[PDB]
This record gives sequence, C-alpha cells and structure tokens, in this order.
Amino acid sequence: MATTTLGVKLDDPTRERLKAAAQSIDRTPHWLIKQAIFNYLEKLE
Amino acid sequence: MATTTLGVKLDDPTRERLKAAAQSIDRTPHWLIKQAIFNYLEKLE
Repeated sequence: MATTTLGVKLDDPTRERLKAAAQSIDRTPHWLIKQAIFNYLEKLE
Repeated sequence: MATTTLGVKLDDPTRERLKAAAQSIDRTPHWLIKQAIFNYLEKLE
C-alpha cells in the first residue's frame, strides 16, 4: 500500500519480536512490519 | 516499556487510522502507537 517509513515506538526486544513475528508468519521484516501495524488494524477492524 | 522511536512502515491514512484507533480505544497517539505495535504482539501471542 502507500506505506512509508514513519517514526513509531518500538522496544529493542519488541523490534526483534517483530522479526520473530515475521519468521512466525513467514514474512520478511519489511512486509511483516507493514502488516504488523496494518494487520493490527485489520485484526481490530 | 523500553519503546524507542524506530522507523516503521505506515501509510498516511493508516497513520490517521492509528489516531482514530487511539480515539477508539481512548488512548493518546503516543500511547496508542506503542500499544498498536506491542498490543499487536499481545493479540497474536
């Protein structure tokens, strides 16, 4: 989508967790990060 | 937590959605953004 690199609040271990999340969902950090926040929206929507 | 301002991928409308999400969950963007990504982790955990 129109996903741009914006400033977000993430903890170092949390950042790693996102990588792990990426690995858990078989997605690359770039894709995972995008979906982590957007899919977050998708989950609550 | 140890949430620091890191680079994340967010769309302009998505960014606004986070504000809306903040408003929907009665949290401030700073708090919402932190929880949006961390709570995202909480939801999938």
